[PDB]
Amino acid sequence: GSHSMRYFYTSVSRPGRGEPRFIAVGYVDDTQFVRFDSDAASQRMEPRAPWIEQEGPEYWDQETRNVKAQSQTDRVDLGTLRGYYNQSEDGSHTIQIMYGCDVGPDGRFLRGYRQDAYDGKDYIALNEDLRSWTAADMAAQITKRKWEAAHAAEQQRAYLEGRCVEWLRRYLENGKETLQRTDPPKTHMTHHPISDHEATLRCWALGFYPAEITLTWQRDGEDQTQDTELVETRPAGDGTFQKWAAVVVPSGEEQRYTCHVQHEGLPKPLTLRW
Amino acid sequence: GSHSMRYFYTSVSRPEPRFIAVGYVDDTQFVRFDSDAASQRMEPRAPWIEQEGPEYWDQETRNVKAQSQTDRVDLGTLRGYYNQSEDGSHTIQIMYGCDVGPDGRFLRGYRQDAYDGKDYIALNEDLRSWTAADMAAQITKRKWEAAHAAEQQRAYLEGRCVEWLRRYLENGKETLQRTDPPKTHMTHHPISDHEATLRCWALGFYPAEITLTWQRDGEDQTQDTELVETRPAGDGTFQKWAAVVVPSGEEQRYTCHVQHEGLPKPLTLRWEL
Amino acid sequence: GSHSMRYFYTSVSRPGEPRFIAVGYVDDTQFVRFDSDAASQRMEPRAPWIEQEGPEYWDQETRNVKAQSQTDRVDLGTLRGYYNQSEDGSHTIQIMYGCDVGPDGRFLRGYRQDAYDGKDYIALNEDLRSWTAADMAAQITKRKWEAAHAAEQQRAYLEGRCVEWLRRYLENGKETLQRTDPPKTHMTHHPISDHEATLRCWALGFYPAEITLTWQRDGEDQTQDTELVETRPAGDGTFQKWAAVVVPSGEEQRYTCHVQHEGLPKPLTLRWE
Amino acid sequence: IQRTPKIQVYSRHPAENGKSNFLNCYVSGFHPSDIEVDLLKNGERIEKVEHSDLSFSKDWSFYLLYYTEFTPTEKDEYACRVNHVTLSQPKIVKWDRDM
Amino acid sequence: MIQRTPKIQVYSRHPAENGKSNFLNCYVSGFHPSDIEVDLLKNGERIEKVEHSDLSFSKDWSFYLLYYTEFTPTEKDEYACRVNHVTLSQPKIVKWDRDM
Amino acid sequence: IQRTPKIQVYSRHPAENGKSNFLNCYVSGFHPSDIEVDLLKNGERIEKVEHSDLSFSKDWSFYLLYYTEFTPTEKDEYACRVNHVTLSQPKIVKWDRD
Amino acid sequence: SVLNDIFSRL
Amino acid sequence: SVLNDIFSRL
Amino acid sequence: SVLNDIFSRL
Ligand SMILES: [Cl-]
Ligand SMILES: [Cl-]
Ligand SMILES: [Cl-]
Ligand SMILES: [Mg+2]
Ligand code: NA
Ligand code: NA
Ligand code: NA
Repeated sequence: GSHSMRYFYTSVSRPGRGEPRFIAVGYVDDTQFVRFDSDAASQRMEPRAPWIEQEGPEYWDQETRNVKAQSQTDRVDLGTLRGYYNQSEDGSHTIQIMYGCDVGPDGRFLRGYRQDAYDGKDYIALNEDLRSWTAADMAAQITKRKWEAAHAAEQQRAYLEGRCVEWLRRYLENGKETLQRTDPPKTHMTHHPISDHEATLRCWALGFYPAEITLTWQRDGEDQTQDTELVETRPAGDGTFQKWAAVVVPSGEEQRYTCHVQHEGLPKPLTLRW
Repeated sequence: GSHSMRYFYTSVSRPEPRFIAVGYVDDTQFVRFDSDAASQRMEPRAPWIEQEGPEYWDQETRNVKAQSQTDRVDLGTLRGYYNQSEDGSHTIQIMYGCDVGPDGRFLRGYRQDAYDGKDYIALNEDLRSWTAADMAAQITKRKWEAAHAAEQQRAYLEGRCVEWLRRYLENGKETLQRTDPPKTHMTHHPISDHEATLRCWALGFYPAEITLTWQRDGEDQTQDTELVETRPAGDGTFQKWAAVVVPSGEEQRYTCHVQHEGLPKPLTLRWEL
Repeated sequence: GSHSMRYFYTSVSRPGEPRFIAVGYVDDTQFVRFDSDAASQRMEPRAPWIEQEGPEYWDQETRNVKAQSQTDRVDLGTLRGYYNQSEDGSHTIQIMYGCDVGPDGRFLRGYRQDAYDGKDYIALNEDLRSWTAADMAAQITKRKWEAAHAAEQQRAYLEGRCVEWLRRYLENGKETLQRTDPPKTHMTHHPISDHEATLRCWALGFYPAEITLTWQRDGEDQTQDTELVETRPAGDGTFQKWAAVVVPSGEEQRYTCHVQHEGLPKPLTLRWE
Repeated sequence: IQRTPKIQVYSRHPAENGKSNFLNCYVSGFHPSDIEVDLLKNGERIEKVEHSDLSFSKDWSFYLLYYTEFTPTEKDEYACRVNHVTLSQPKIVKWDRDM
Repeated sequence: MIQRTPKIQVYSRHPAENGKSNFLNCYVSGFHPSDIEVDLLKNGERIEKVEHSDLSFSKDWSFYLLYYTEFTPTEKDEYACRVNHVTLSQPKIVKWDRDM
Repeated sequence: IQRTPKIQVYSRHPAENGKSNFLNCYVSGFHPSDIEVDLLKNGERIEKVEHSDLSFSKDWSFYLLYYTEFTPTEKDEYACRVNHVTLSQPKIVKWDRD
Repeated sequence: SVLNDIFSRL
Repeated sequence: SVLNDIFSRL
Repeated sequence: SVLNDIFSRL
């Protein structure tokens, strides 16, 4: 019932002192809908989902202006942090931002996020109250003091509770056929012998949306966690996701084991046997 | 200036069956659904349908999947009815749709089914009664009469079918209401010192309906003539040729005649030399 | 902040129907084409922002571009006989026409000019009331178009429909047509001998194609031993160009390359490092 | 119960050596619908071949168009190789520029 | 400073069927920094037309990318993904297994 | 009149060995418009080549862009081969990434 | 637009 | 939008 | 729609 919008900004400095590479992506739940790439000749926020193409030129103008504005600040901060930490001129460094908002079923604001990382480590983060920051050590402490004095949190909070939520509700309406859908997983089980004494049972879940899913094993109806493997949920490349779980079993005892699939698109949880 | 909409559903059992649906307006395919192409969704196959909203594609996907599920069951039931081996493959096909005249009004409707390539049941022209094959189709006819399926099928054919056909004809007017005339020429192919083959070509035409005939001295020529099936070029147009075997030196007694909707007057071709 | 629309028509006879190709540009962006060889026989979109036009637009553009090509086809045959040109050779009629608008969207200038076999044939003068014609057959055309008041009709198009639709295109395609991608620049060095070397100044990824690359030596314009290549399309809607100068060895840093482009706040100045 | 396929092999546009074109194999009039169709170049299977969506005629028999982009020449031979449950061994139909 | 070596999965979009067209996927995730080299291989040779998703990252800041290309699996052809990253001493090869 | 083609061969983006790019052959300044243009990979004709719609400049001379996606390597040699009525033999222009 | 009233044959 | 008044040259 | 208030970190 709840839904989320998230933006992911990446600024990567290039060797020497060249202009950093900046990429932004926007997601609603597990569906990407926009991108910006400083290496593209367009230099514009671009649509990446069909239900966003209906936004007019004032939208794309404003999206493009505001992401470049962030990228130009991140580019300067990369230079400053490089000098702050004495990081050699031959070396690449990264500023990342994740931010966005969650809405409930009624479309009301639930929670908001705005957090930054430098070189893969937490740098500064807006706390859940949207009024205070958690900052790392050293340079980020200067940032936290600077942002407190500038009342940045008030401005970030206004975005997260206001425009962020307003526009997520609009995307959820305009892309409702895509975003409010649930595709249940298509499930099957395979059998892979490994010796005369043992065999691997693999439980498959394919073509599901959203990505959240739970696969578990049981033996004789008791939870089975030993000798089990679980792959990271992975994208099929068509808007749906894949996952499998496996267990190594003694030859002849395959029928003691069951696989259990929990997913929002299933009327009730599934059980599979070999 | 009449037009037709047709849907063609195929279900093929596999030792879950493969299901494919295609939709046509006249000779132009505009939608498809495939069971093996995952993200199982009715997909556009013509640019003028792409303008339909995601709600349209949802309902089409839903309603086409609903028929495939019923066809899937019926395939199993017919396999048991006819004691057909479990390692064999069998087929259920449906063709249906409607015709409208130039005023856009209903002309006629169709709904007919086949099992294993033979007529199974068909809606009669009155849209009130069924013509059914023997054995299992007689049970279907009994069931469909009791369920008043003909009334429900007639409502679709005279209602939604015609209504949406008129909508497609307008949105896709540039391509659907067009007539690309055939580009014609004749070739010469000696087969001996006494005989030769004249071949009359028609290329790049739409719609597919065309008539190629041969005459000799202005009289109809049927003996020693060959005609190939009208074939798609792959670009949305069609091709055809007709041939006749003529005694050498008599080529110019023969004429090829080309009738097509895109031609203001029928064409007459004669070997040039 | 001026803009232009241009159409380019080419008819090329074949040793039988001539090949006719038309293309439309707004500034440096192509947005339509017609090709007599294509199966559609229709004006086709070549830019994203023109696809939103309805069936009446493409009907009208198809009819008007084809009407011109049919007259060009006849005129090719007439000029062929006028000039006694052999039936196996190939000949060309080209038309360029279009209009320029200022920042206020109003008509600045218009063009309509024709060439036969790559040489000026007849052209509308800047006043849009008189013609400039080549010798021989074009003098007949000039007399005929004066008596038919062709210039009045051509002027009406250039000041009316041409300007009106250019404005519409600039608005519908504002995101790409009104953009200015500044050039990315760098300088390369290419030794020639112990006495001389080439300095090459590159400009990449810019739009519109209009750009000025010049060289100075100690702040004085440098015209000798300089070369400009024709601006070339990168294929993604941007353009590329470079300027070169031959310099004495050791004096590379006395020379500066200067880059002017609509997408640059101030002109750039590059010097070898 | 079963129907063996008709086969036509032909180019989208009239052929001229050196010019890019499309090679078509039109299979029709067959039942059941499962069929194997390959476009051959000098006897070898051309890899990237596309096909139309399965449809059928008024008599219920199926038809499919198989096609790939090709550039004809004077020496190169092209063909369509078709196999079907009605065919004991695959049928080879050579592409003839005049048919 | 905090660098992370990539996780790699090689798989197909749809269950593999010899002779049917499909998509070969190489999903790289859990890595940092974002610069990475990913090639899809057919019988040891680089496939020339490969597309990839737009760079994104997870809540833990690590990046992920999907690289994909059309392919037709056969019984004989061998497919793999080749990945190199500053955290990898040498390129890592993960072979496509239709059972995984 | 007859005008011989000018030929430039170049990549869309700065060439990097092993990264996908586009190979361009831009022919301009020619007349008449009929022209043969092939992109070569190690002397063999590339099959994928597309080209822009025929247009012309103010002096009526024609221009065309022929292009194909390619991946530059260190060993592979790329070239543009152009024939025209003004040319006694096809002119080969090799791609130089500089 | 496809039909929506689905008839089971048996 | 292209021109619509077509002038024969000869 | 992205954020518009841009904070310099240092
Ligand atoms: Cl980071
Ligand atoms: Cl000319
Ligand atoms: Cl006049
Ligand atoms: Mg490494
Ligand atoms: Na004469
Ligand atoms: Na067979
Ligand atoms: Na020549």
